[PDB]
Amino acid sequence: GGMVAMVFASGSHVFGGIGSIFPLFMMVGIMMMMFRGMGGGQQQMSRPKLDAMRAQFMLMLDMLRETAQESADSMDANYRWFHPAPNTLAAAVGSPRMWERKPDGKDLNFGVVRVGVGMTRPEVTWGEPQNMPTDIELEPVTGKALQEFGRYQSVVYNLPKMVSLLVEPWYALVGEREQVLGLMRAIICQLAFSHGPDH
Amino acid sequence: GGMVAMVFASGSHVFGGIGSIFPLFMMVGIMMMMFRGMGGGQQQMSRPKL
Amino acid sequence: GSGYGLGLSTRTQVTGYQFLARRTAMALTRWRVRMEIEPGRRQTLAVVASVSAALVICLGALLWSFISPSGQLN
Amino acid sequence: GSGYGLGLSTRTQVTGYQFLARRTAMALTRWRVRMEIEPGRRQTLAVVASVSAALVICLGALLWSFISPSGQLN
Amino acid sequence: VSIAEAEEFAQKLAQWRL
Amino acid sequence: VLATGVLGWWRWHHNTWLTTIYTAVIGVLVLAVAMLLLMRAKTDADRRVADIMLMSAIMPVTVAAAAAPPGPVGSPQAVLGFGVLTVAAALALRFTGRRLGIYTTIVIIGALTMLAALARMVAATSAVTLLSSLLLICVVAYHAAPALSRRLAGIRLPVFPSATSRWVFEARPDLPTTVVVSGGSAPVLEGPSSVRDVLLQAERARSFLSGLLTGLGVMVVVCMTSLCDPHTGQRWLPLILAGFTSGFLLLRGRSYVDRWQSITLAGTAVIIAAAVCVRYALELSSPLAVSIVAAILVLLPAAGMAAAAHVPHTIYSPLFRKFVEWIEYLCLMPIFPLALWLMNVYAAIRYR
Amino acid sequence: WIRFIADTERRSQVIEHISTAVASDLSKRFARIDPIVAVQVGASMVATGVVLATGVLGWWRWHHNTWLTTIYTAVIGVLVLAVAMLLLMRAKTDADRRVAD
Amino acid sequence: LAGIRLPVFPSATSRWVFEARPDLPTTVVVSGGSAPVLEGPSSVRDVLLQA
Repeated sequence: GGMVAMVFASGSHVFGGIGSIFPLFMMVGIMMMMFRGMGGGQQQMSRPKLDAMRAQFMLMLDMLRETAQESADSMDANYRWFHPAPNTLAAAVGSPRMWERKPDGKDLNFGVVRVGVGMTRPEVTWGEPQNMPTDIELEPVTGKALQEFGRYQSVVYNLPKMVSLLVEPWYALVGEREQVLGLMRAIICQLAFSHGPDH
Repeated sequence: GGMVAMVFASGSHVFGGIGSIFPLFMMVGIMMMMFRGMGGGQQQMSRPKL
Repeated sequence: GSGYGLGLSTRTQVTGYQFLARRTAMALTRWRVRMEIEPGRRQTLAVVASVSAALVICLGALLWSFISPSGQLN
Repeated sequence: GSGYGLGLSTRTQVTGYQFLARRTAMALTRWRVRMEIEPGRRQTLAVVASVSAALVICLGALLWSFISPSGQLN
Repeated sequence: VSIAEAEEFAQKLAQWRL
Repeated sequence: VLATGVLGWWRWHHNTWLTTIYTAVIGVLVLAVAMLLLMRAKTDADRRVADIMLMSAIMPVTVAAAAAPPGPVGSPQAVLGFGVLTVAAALALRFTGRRLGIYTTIVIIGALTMLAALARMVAATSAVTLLSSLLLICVVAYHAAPALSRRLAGIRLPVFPSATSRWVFEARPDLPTTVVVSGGSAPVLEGPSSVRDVLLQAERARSFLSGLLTGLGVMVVVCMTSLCDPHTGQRWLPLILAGFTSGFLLLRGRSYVDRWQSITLAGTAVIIAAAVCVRYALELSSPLAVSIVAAILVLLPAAGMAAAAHVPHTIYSPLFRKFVEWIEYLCLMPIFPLALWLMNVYAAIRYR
Repeated sequence: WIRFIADTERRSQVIEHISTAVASDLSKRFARIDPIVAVQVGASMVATGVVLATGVLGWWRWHHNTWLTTIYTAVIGVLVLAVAMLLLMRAKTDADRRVAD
Repeated sequence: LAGIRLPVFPSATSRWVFEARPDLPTTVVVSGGSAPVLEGPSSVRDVLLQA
């Protein structure tokens, strides 16, 4: 400001009008340089490294996702192999899979009947993260990532659901006749295909 | 440099002695910020070392 | 629900959004997310450099306009 | 697989390749690789310095052309 | 399942014995 | 469409109101049929028919409005025409949710041409200036293409301070959704509503990008081929600009993995060269000019096939790979500085 | 016709983080560019080029029906034909034959 | 010109395998010295000619 005023007091009047664009741009550039914030040798935290740490964390998380999915496929095949859909049973009558169920203690599937499909908890067992930072210390990106991961990857969808005859004196079916009789017919043929008249 | 040069073409020649001390001292202030800008070091990694 | 509307925000949140924005932008054109190298940044920076250089030459023209004008006839 | 095509590359890889090349150039002429000293680079830099010194003199002459103009048929 | 499907399944099963 | 053609040809040679008045009814009739088909349509085959008719109605409505102004045809007619065309396409897209590609292409060429003609209407300016501005807008637009395509497809990126609370790992998972099929009336569940919708958004995103690139490709070829001229002084200045522009687009192609998206970028890069060659031979016709042009016009594409066949089976050391990459950045940098020179900006200020 | 139709029932699959999810699904529904297609693109462009060359050379003769037009066009024909012969003799699959044709 | 080729970098898309099944040795023949012999992998055997 001292230079411009001195030039103006000296009578040059050169910076009048558009010439003022030079002092104007200069003043702005000086302001940006002194407004950059803290950058040191110890205060190393900056976008170029935080992004890398963010990038490294996302990549590691996906390999854990792959491990879960690989385990989940194993459960789908196994449960279907033991409790198929009612419509597939008609062709299977000649197969050795019929009247396969046994009561001799080791067969845990005795007295269990397929009633439909739904949600179930996988065979995986998740360990809580050690040294968890407090809510104010949590980085926002990795927080929701780990948060959403636990909610969806903790259950497996579209699996065959079952009911056990060994657990209750009765099971009251409440709804319209068509639903009630429909399922019972499904229950009757499932029982009949998997268990013999001797049991 | 442009801001100073533009005044000479006008002929006011206000610089020299009294006037020049401002741009002269002002120039040092800009260099002094970039030095603070390059802060830190001593990690010691380099092409010839690798 | 949560997250909706014009609430407050912080500087760490501004970069967080840009990180997700680049990663998703990459997935649409390259169909993979490894991001060993992050080319979007460089290609963008190249444009910014281009724009800056044009303005620098332009001001150079303004500088000469005062140094040696056309009004000095006769 | 096998690294076919023109994929992007990291700066760490660039020096790696250039290092294996220098080591290989030495084997063909000196038939050994201990390389207590690496004359290959030392000898190369001297040429770069000579060309650089030549370009500086041309700038001097080009600069002289602006200080005291004159002409020759060209 | 409908009654027809059940009878169809039931008829197929009635063909077998121990 | 042919009907609108002869009616257009008449209006270009005769100043009578006939074409604008007579065309309006033609559009309304087709539009009505299209309206009836859309209400009555149910199958995918019907949709194909419905889409065709609806698209066919937009053409007459556009020229009808464009022919409305009196006197010699010019800037005013274009502004009205391209404007409603843009409006018609956008509206059809919003409610139809089909044929995203072709309509998006129309929207872009409509929007950009509308702004161009308006400038000529409101101010004399110059053609070279209107064209150069479009070139720069397109250059920045190519970088934004992947972002616009994210928002238009409705992709959202949630970020919040974890509801100002700690993580609830044991929360009850989301309830799965139920679906049916026309023939397969028996319902089955497929999964969470939040996740399944993302699948639809993705193909829409792919669809917008494909169109967005196509619209931009068209504009640059029209613009680049008009800026160059065989008589104007400093002939090589606007010509080299076409080179860097082509190089940039050609190398940029390796950034896209889709079959048609990558090809369209390359095709765009090649057609820009071919179109410039033809113009340089018709005007300033001479034996040497036609001899050289004919060679370039056959050798250039010939070199490409050679490169296309040999690069995929060879190995290259990192130092060369790093070199081809930097060619792109070096090509981008000169575009703006060169465009302003062609626009005479530096001389205008220097002669303030 | 009597036929056996297999069971399609299987577990559902979900990916929550949107970027990974977009990449996974988008990678199955479409085809990436490959060298086989690349060669066909090259062949198509060179064909388009020469037909453009003949077009302009054929226009010049209306104003100067000199020997240049015929002399110039003849050599192009020979070169292209010679290449196709080697391709026809070297071809192994219909893709190659399309290139040659 | 001699065909020396520097080893290719794995470009960080795979993990290191310490013991994959080793490369199969190659056999050679001569008319007079009719008995066939083996001497090593193709990848190594060529270096003796390239040098």
